[PDB]
Amino acid sequence: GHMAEAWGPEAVAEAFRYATRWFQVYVEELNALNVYPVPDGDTGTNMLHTLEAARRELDLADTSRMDQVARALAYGSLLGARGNSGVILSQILRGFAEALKGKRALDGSLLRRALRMGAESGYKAVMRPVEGTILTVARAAGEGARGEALEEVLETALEAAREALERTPELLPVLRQAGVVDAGGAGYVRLLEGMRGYAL
Ligand SMILES: Nc1ncnc2c1ncn2[C@@H]1O[C@H](COP(=O)(O)OP(=O)(O)O)[C@@H](O)[C@H]1O
Ligand SMILES: [Mg+2]
Ligand SMILES: [Mg+2]
Repeated sequence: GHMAEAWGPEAVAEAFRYATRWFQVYVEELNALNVYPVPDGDTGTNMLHTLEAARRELDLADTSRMDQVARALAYGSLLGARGNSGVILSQILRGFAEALKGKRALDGSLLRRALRMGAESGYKAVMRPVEGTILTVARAAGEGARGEALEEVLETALEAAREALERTPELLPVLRQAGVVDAGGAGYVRLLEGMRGYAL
């Protein structure tokens, strides 16, 4: 039977495929926001290449098993990771995959755990983390994910992420001086937005 408020392994794979297709519209905007640590206009391109490599790996895997979906997500994202945002994103996805290992379906409760473990894995991966960044936005999303149904969890996680994103120039002066929010954190918002679109 269908679980209504839970994704099977095939649906989890489709969610990330959907989110990848969603992401491409926002690439040019993310590039133009990129001021930290250097303004070289590539955050959107870097994050998209990371996502696209995860999708290529999922297409080669047996997405009927949750442990194979998790393996493809971590392994693909690492190889395709580009730049600081891509490396961090790949390690966020590795923590997300870790929460999926040993589980048969992704429900609201596991999605909270996955978002929280993703943020911690991304934080541990950076040698010297800085706040006002993708790390701050990813952590807020996991902390603010509430509810039992997927849709409520994604909605509350997204709202907490958008709220943290607006506060990034308050924490990082280079963002305030340039009048932008963090490009990496904005990319993570767009990724959560795509996931909500799949679940809606
Ligand atoms: N030390 C750090 N701590 C937290 N986040 C970081 C750090 N360094 C970079 N980032 C994230 O990476 C984003 C920049 O991504 P990107 O442009 O791909 O990096 P690069 O400088 O390699 O081009 C920033 O907006 C920030 O969110
Ligand atoms: Mg850059
Ligand atoms: Mg660069």
